[PDB]
Amino acid sequence: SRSYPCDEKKQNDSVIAECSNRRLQEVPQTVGKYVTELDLSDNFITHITNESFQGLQNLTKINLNHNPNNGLNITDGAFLNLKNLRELLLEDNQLPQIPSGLPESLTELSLIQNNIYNITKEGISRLINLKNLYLAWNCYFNKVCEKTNIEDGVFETLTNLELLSLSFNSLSHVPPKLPSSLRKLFLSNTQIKYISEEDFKGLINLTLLDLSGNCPRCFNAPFPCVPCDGGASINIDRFAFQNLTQLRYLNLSSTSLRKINAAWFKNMPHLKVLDLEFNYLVGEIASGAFLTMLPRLEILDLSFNYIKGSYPQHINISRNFSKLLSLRALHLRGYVFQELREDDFQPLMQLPNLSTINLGINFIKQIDFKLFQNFSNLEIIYLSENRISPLVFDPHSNFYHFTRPLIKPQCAAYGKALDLSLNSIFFIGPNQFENLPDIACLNLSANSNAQVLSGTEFSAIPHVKYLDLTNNRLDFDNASALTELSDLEVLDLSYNSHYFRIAGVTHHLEFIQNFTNLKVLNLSHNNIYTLTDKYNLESKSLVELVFSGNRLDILWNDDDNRYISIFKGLKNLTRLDLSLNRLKHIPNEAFLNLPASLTELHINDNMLKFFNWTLLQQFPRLELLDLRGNKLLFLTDSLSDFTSSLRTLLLSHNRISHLPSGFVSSLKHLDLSSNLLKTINTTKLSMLELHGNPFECTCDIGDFRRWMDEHLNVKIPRLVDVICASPGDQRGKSIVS
Amino acid sequence: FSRSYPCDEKVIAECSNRRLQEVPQTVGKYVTELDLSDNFITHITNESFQGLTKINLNHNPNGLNITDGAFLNLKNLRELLLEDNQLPQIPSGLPESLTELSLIQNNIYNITKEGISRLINLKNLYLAWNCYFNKVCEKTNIEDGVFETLTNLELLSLSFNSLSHVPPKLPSSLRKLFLSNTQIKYISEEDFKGLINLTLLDLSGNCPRCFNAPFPCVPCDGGASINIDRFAFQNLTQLRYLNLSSTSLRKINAAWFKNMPHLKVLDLEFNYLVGEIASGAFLTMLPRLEILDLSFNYIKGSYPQHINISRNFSKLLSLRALHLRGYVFQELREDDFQPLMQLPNLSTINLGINFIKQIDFKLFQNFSNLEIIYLSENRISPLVFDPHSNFYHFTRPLIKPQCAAYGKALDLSLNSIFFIGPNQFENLPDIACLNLSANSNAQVLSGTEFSAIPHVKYLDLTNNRLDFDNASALTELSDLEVLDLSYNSHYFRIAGVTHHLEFIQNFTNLKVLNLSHNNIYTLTDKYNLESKSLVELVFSGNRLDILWNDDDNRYISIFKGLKNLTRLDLSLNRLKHIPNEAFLNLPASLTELHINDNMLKFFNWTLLQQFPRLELLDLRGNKLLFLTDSLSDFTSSLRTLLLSHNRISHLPSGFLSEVSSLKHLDLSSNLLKTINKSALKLSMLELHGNPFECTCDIGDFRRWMDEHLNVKIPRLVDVICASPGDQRGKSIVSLELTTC
Ligand SMILES: *[C@@H]1O[C@H](CO)[C@@H](O[C@@H]2O[C@H](CO)[C@@H](O[C@@H]3O[C@H](CO[C@H]4O[C@H](CO)[C@@H](O)[C@H](O)[C@@H]4O)[C@@H](O)[C@H](O[C@H]4O[C@H](CO)[C@@H](O)[C@H](O)[C@@H]4O[C@H]4O[C@H](CO)[C@@H](O)[C@H](O)[C@@H]4O)[C@@H]3O)[C@H](O)[C@H]2NC(C)=O)[C@H](O)[C@H]1NC(C)=O
Ligand SMILES: *[C@@H]1O[C@H](CO)[C@@H](O[C@@H]2O[C@H](CO)[C@@H](O[C@@H]3O[C@H](CO[C@H]4O[C@H](CO)[C@@H](O)[C@H](O)[C@@H]4O)[C@@H](O)[C@H](O[C@H]4O[C@H](CO)[C@@H](O)[C@H](O)[C@@H]4O[C@H]4O[C@H](CO)[C@@H](O)[C@H](O)[C@@H]4O)[C@@H]3O)[C@H](O)[C@H]2NC(C)=O)[C@H](O)[C@H]1NC(C)=O
Ligand SMILES: *[C@@H]1O[C@H](CO)[C@@H](O[C@@H]2O[C@H](CO)[C@@H](O[C@@H]3O[C@H](CO[C@H]4O[C@H](CO)[C@@H](O)[C@H](O)[C@@H]4O)[C@@H](O)[C@H](O[C@H]4O[C@H](CO)[C@@H](O)[C@H](O)[C@@H]4O)[C@@H]3O)[C@H](O)[C@H]2NC(C)=O)[C@H](O)[C@H]1NC(C)=O
Ligand SMILES: *[C@@H]1O[C@H](CO)[C@@H](O[C@@H]2O[C@H](CO)[C@@H](O[C@@H]3O[C@H](CO[C@H]4O[C@H](CO)[C@@H](O)[C@H](O)[C@@H]4O)[C@@H](O)[C@H](O[C@H]4O[C@H](CO)[C@@H](O)[C@H](O)[C@@H]4O)[C@@H]3O)[C@H](O)[C@H]2NC(C)=O)[C@H](O)[C@H]1NC(C)=O
Ligand SMILES: *[C@@H]1O[C@H](CO)[C@@H](O[C@@H]2O[C@H](CO)[C@@H](O[C@@H]3O[C@H](CO)[C@@H](O)[C@H](O)[C@@H]3O)[C@H](O)[C@H]2NC(C)=O)[C@H](O)[C@H]1NC(C)=O
Ligand SMILES: *[C@@H]1O[C@H](CO)[C@@H](O[C@@H]2O[C@H](CO)[C@@H](O[C@@H]3O[C@H](CO)[C@@H](O)[C@H](O)[C@@H]3O)[C@H](O)[C@H]2NC(C)=O)[C@H](O)[C@H]1NC(C)=O
Ligand SMILES: N#Cc1ccc(N2C[C@H](N)C[C@H](C(F)(F)F)C2)c2cccnc12
Ligand SMILES: N#Cc1ccc(N2C[C@H](N)C[C@H](C(F)(F)F)C2)c2cccnc12
Ligand SMILES: *[C@@H]1O[C@H](CO)[C@@H](O)[C@H](O)[C@H]1NC(C)=O
Ligand SMILES: *[C@@H]1O[C@H](CO)[C@@H](O)[C@H](O)[C@H]1NC(C)=O
Ligand SMILES: *[C@@H]1O[C@H](CO)[C@@H](O)[C@H](O)[C@H]1NC(C)=O
Ligand SMILES: *[C@@H]1O[C@H](CO)[C@@H](O)[C@H](O)[C@H]1NC(C)=O
Ligand SMILES: *[C@@H]1O[C@H](CO)[C@@H](O)[C@H](O)[C@H]1NC(C)=O
Ligand SMILES: *[C@@H]1O[C@H](CO)[C@@H](O)[C@H](O)[C@H]1NC(C)=O
Ligand SMILES: *[C@@H]1O[C@H](CO)[C@@H](O)[C@H](O)[C@H]1NC(C)=O
Ligand SMILES: *[C@@H]1O[C@H](CO)[C@@H](O)[C@H](O)[C@H]1NC(C)=O
Ligand SMILES: *[C@@H]1O[C@H](CO)[C@@H](O)[C@H](O)[C@H]1NC(C)=O
Repeated sequence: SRSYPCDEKKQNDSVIAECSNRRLQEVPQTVGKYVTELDLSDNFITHITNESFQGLQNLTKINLNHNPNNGLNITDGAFLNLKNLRELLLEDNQLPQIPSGLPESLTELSLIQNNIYNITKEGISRLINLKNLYLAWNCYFNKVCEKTNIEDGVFETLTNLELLSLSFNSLSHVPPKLPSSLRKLFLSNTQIKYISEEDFKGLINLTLLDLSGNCPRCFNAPFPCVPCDGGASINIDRFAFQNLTQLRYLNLSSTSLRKINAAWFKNMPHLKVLDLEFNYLVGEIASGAFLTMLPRLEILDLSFNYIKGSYPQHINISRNFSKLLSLRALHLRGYVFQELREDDFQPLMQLPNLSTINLGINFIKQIDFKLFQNFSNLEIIYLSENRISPLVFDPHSNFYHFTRPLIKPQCAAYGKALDLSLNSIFFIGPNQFENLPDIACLNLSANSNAQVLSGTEFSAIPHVKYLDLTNNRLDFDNASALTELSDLEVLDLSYNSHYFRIAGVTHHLEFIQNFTNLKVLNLSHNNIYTLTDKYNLESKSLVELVFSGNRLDILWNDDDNRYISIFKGLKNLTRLDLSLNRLKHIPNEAFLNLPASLTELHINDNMLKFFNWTLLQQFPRLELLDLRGNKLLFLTDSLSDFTSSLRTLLLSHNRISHLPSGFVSSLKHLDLSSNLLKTINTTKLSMLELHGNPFECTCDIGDFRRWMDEHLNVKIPRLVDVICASPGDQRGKSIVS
Repeated sequence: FSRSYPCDEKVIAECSNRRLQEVPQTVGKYVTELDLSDNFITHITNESFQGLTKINLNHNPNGLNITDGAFLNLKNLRELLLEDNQLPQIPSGLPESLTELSLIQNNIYNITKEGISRLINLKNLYLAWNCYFNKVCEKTNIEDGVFETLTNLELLSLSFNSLSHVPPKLPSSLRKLFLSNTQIKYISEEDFKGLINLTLLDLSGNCPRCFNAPFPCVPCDGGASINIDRFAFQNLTQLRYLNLSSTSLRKINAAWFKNMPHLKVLDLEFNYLVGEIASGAFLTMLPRLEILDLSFNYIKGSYPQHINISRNFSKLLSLRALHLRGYVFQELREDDFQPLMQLPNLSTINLGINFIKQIDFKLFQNFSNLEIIYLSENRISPLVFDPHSNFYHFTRPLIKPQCAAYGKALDLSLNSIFFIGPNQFENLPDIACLNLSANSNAQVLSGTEFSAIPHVKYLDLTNNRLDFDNASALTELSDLEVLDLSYNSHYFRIAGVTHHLEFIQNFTNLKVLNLSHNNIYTLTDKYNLESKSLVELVFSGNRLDILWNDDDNRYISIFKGLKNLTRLDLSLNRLKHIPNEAFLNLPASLTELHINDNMLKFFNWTLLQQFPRLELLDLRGNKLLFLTDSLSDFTSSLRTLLLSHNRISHLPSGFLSEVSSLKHLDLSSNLLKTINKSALKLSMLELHGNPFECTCDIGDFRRWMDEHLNVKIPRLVDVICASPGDQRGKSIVSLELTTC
């Protein structure tokens, strides 16, 4: 049978029910008995009783987050009948207290983003099987919340607990009687001003300790904060981390630290990640005794440690940075200094495993680029948001660290990456890339660069494979533009316009024919409406062309039909994006001249009023045709006469009111959602999208309903959104039942 | 005594953008000027205007067929505008009375005597943009001596036409000769010999600097400059304006100015004159020059340390404005600008888009009477289309006049001032207007940053990341009158962004405050804004929906403390409804209240009683359904009520006949099917965009429109019938009420 209202899926030897965002006012009683994991998040469920999951005895995981989208009423012992429930997520439910009578079988419990101010034995201590306990964000920057009360010895009985998260709660003191089984202790933003010798003594298995946001550096803080009296730092006793021999992660970000006691690391020889951002450590970076205590540190973050009102000429890096033998990544954003000299970075040049140097947001005016060559194995050189000139919310997130890749993985995958985006490189200077290592990935985005590309600018780094030139004012009309980058595979020219042309802008794309290895070209939002001498693009290697945000309506509306074969020369194109080109219709001869090698064609978000389906005959390899967001009214009744390869047909957000007698053995995905269908009058179809249509739920919908029951292989997603528009009697209800 | 259709009568007849397919025959006989531009008019015949001194037919049809002698019957026609009509030739038989003729943007390639010579009364002749960078156009042929007979011609515009040579036999009556982008590579001694009354000569875009050009261009062979003979401007003794922009000039012959002692404006933008700026012999020939523009004269590939300015710049005694954008250099030293410090009338220095990293700001004090210091788009760090336009000159005010009106103006917008350095404003003159917009400035304002220039009256801090939560922020600027904090957000706050606006109570002279797009949804200690002087508050783009939706009603008197306010902008605050007590707590001193572009489903009209000075209520772009029937019971001051883009379907009985103060009523783009007999000093009524039901029910309103001709109803062609189907697509006025 077809599941409702949930989307049941087979996951790793289990059956899962995706039942989120369905507007459900209560727990559905139509859930499969075989289902073991239930996701009911983002609904209007208001009550959970003993008879809420009565027919679902085999459940191991329940997610009730963000319910109801004025709190969630849960009865005492509502979950007690679920003898195999191991993971219960009750986040953002406005709970006033921890639910009474929770099953002892629980190994993972989350109560994040509630109004729980009393952590009691009555609700926690009976759960001896708990391994992960999340109680963060209960008493944070909000009213009614004064202090979180943690009953003495509540966690003492949880001898299997490996993760305890008490972050964003007014604690003021590290809770006593914590179980020695602990591995991760999260105490961020807990108002803990002092850490004593007895606070973590028993935690000999602790691998992660998060103490960030306690005594925050408030002008820099990501959250509304009150600093410790007199702007004081966190007070950590000399022997606080004395028996934390297994520590791998220590987060001390935004703790107003001015001095770092080197004795804190004497017993952690395995510390791998140390987060020291948002502190006052400019002096400690210059003469850090602690640097000699971290031989196994791989990630060091000393970002946003700038001195308020200061813009020093140089960065002072202690020579003891050379004792960080295991270092893989150094993050030094927001130090804010004017010049980087070759000698300032001498301590780092001996680190054999140093692959990332993060110097973003430093406002560096001058860098001696020859210094980068003197590095063992640099892979990422991140210099975004500096001032180099032409050389002639989610509560489960990391709030202090930039976790996303600094450079796009697709770029970095080619080799040594140099990110010089958002700097003052308004033209490419004659010596711009002098003394640079073998750069394979280069970002020069958003530099206000209005260079006239001639074929000499990138000769100093000729092995660039991926070049990002987006959000600039480049002139590439010379047919020799970028030809010095003979190995170029990816070229991003998005959001580009001539700096001075006001009345007429005529593009010359002859340079593209010079590349023997160019595979991806993005000319999006270049506002291209006329071509110069060569009116038609040519390439033997080009695989993908992104032409969105251009004026193909103007080009293909030419009185002389000059742009009738504009992309015919791209003999190996498999992907073409023609979205956002204001197209009302594509001329039959202009469509027939698209490359026959195409497999994915996107003409979405245009204004197409007509589409000659017959022309699909000239494209035997076309598997995806995307026509969403147009104004099409007719569908061909002879689709199998025009295609035998089409697998996906995307047609949502169009004006289709009639499905013709015929709806193609190749077609697997048919998207007809958000159209104007009132009714639907052996296939190999695996998905049919129909939500958003004005279905008329009279006896006429019965034939289609019978079709839905015979073909259970055809997955119809979002059945709660396949709704009756008429009659008034059925309006709002789903076409099912 | 009758309502004009399809035109709006003033005696001018505004008849533009009306979708007219032919010249209306319902134009008043008294009308002397007719504007028919931006219409679908395709034909103009002898019987077109049979039943005028000025006619505008521009942009028709959105080519234009005009018959020979179609305008000959108009014996008093003195101005005919035929721009952008796809005309293949100059219309035959034009009236001899013409004093102003414009034929721009057509396809006229032959300038003949048959069409021009007989119009001896011409004073202004525009033939620009006929043979420009478009096809079929080869070269404009100008018949020998066509302009010779036009002995009254004072302006001749031949710009954007393939001329290749200056036309011979031009009348000595000429005053302005526009020859921009005409493909004239050489100017000889005999070209402008007879033009002894010439006051303006535009030769820009002839041999253009193509990398910098605003138009697709081909440069002169070998990148050569315009060749101007030593004695080309020999008898041009009256020249005031000379435009030589984008002419690829490398050298300037000083002999060109020997006979023009009255030259006032000289445009040399977009040339190769870095060397001439350093040692210009021509600088000694311009004692009456007021405006000099030497912009975008940078050397390709170059970023010099300093700007080399010739000492002969001190010989420009009448200089008022110097424009030096796009020179592109690194440091401005006090000594590089020494030649300019003696110029007694030099009030504007334009150094925008120069990428200057360091400026010795003490140099500005050594100037006699500077009032505009424009340094936008530089690199200063924290110190610890229209064819009738000027394509090469920045004509708009450098600094907003509202700012500059206060005193010496300093524009440091779009620079690298990411924080206000301790010495940021040291050695600066008495600055009264300061722009620090778009600097990515995330300074924590404490009350010490602007102490070196304490007499700032207008401060633009928009598009920054400022922190003004300290109650002492900007209080050192005790004379501050205007403060623009638009588009501002904390650089680091991610989860919660609480504002503290206590700093506003410290100002005794603050009049205008713009907090638009600050996304304000909560206040810290002071839940109320207070000021004795504040007169205008712009609060658009904030979260008054969150503030006025407070469970504890903390923000119920949020603006009550602004005792002197007369203008309040609450647009774009996502408001579904304003609590009665929150509305009653707005200052009673209001005269203009804007709650437009919100989502208002309800408005309590009764509350308008607490605002005896309210003259403008702007409620456009909301979702209101009801209007009170007792508007005169709640107000007597209201003059303008804007209700367009709402869901109003019924106009209540005695809405208009009660409000004697109401002068402008905007009810356009609503859901009105009819205007009842029962709902019938108003000077304007907007009604276009409504689904009017054109049955005999619309007849009462139509009679009302005929009785009150003083009530101007604009866009009558857009006040259209929605029903029934027969009457659909027709204007409510274009109906035959005789059936009723
Ligand atoms: C102070 O500094 C410390 C570091 O010293 C830092 O600790 C780190 O905190 C973050 C955030 O709380 C932790 O990140 C989470 O880690 C879990 C577990 O990761 C491991 O296990 C999984 C398998 O279970 C592996 O795949 C993974 O590689 C790891 O080995 C992740 O499961 C979390 O991911 C979820 O959230 C992300 C967004 O935040 C999503 O991108 C992601 O898809 C995950 O979503 C989940 O829910 C979705 C439904 O909403 C569902 O669709 C998904 O499929 C999925 O189930 C997340 O990465 C990190 O582990 C901590 N570090 C250590 C070593 O423990 C502190 O945060 C920092 N303090 C502050 C205040 O900044
Ligand atoms: C100019 O034009 C270029 C060319 O189009 C463009 O670059 C390309 O951008 C697209 C994204 O817009 C990139 O495609 C994405 O790539 C990531 C990562 O790549 C993986 O590739 C292989 C797998 O083949 C891995 O081995 C490798 O390690 C990388 O991880 C993919 O993760 C993306 O997939 C998701 O989105 C697809 C739709 O875009 C889905 O079809 C797919 O199923 C994925 O879904 C994921 O996200 C869902 C939420 O959205 C989530 O629910 C799912 O569970 C799942 O996680 C995607 O394929 C492409 O690689 C870029 N190409 C190059 C050469 O860089 C530029 O961005 C453009 N520039 C501008 C300024 O516009
Ligand atoms: C080369 O350099 C020369 C200067 O040496 C430039 O010449 C100027 O060109 C512009 C544009 O063609 C001229 O501007 C127009 O002037 C008209 C007359 O202005 C005077 O008279 C009116 C009253 O009739 C006064 O109000 C006004 O203050 C002046 O004293 C205006 O009527 C024009 O207005 C039009 O535009 C405005 C908006 O800007 C609209 O509001 C109007 O309704 C109307 O549409 C316009 O301002 C200018 O006068 C020329 N200078 C001289 C001294 O003649 C060349 O343009 C330049 N060449 C190139 C290619 O850049
Ligand atoms: C933050 O908020 C402030 C305050 O609202 C904004 O500054 C005001 O901006 C408006 C425009 O949005 C300015 O008003 C305009 O002034 C123009 C020039 O001022 C003339 O004033 C008198 C006439 O009373 C003249 O004597 C004088 O010589 C000036 O020429 C007017 O030309 C404008 O009028 C036109 O528009 C209005 C409607 O806006 C029509 O009623 C008119 O008929 C006409 O068509 C207009 O009045 C205002 O002066 C600015 N105030 C200050 C203090 O600068 C900021 O722009 C805003 N910032 C951001 C980023 O949004
Ligand atoms: C070259 O440098 C530019 C500029 O730094 C890079 O642009 C940035 O790209 C990332 C990812 O494409 C964008 O991040 C996005 O941020 C939002 C909001 O935080 C988040 O919701 C998204 O999921 C995403 O992570 C970022 O906005 C964008 N910045 C700008 C100014 O455009 C570009 O990616 C770099 N290119 C290469 C080849 O690395
Ligand atoms: C302070 O400096 C900023 C940045 O230069 C000024 O902003 C600029 O202001 C002008 C006028 O308000 C904007 O001009 C507009 O340009 C368009 C397109 O050319 C035109 O169609 C409009 O009619 C208008 O003239 C300009 O875009 C804007 N620039 C930015 C980046 O915002 C600001 O005006 C200065 N403030 C003071 C007090 O002078
Ligand atoms: N007082 C003060 C300062 C305010 C803001 C600053 N910067 C703002 C930039 N937008 C981002 C920069 C970051 F975040 F990268 F450090 C900080 C300062 C930098 C160095 C010294 N003082 C200040
Ligand atoms: N080759 C080359 C150059 C290209 C672009 C430049 N700049 C682009 C800026 N975006 C605006 C700057 C302007 F227009 F202000 F001068 C010119 C150069 C400036 C100085 C020297 N060479 C070049
Ligand atoms: C919760 O549900 C119970 C019944 O199960 C009811 O008596 C009670 O009033 C509800 N409300 C709250 C706030 O507990
Ligand atoms: C460097 O990294 C490699 C693996 O990436 C590892 O085997 C080696 O031991 C590391 N060296 C140091 C000194 O940490
Ligand atoms: C293209 O660049 C080269 C190198 O600067 C130059 O020789 C060539 O003339 C340029 N092409 C054009 C059309 O200017
Ligand atoms: C040609 O197309 C194929 C298929 O997308 C691709 O693998 C190949 O790299 C393209 N170009 C060349 C020259 O190999
Ligand atoms: C589709 O294009 C073909 C040309 O290949 C033409 O014969 C046919 O009539 C077109 N169909 C429509 C509906 O225009
Ligand atoms: C300076 O300007 C005033 C009027 O603004 C004028 O009277 C005076 O003659 C000018 N001085 C020079 C040297 O041009
Ligand atoms: C405001 O700024 C002054 C000057 O820096 C400082 O003394 C004062 O304490 C600041 N106020 C707050 C609330 O921090
Ligand atoms: C109130 O505003 C008016 C502006 O017209 C001004 O004259 C008056 O002085 C202001 N009152 C105070 C106390 O600033
Ligand atoms: C308008 O507000 C007044 C309070 O001053 C209240 O008495 C009246 O009922 C309100 N009208 C409506 C329709 O809510």
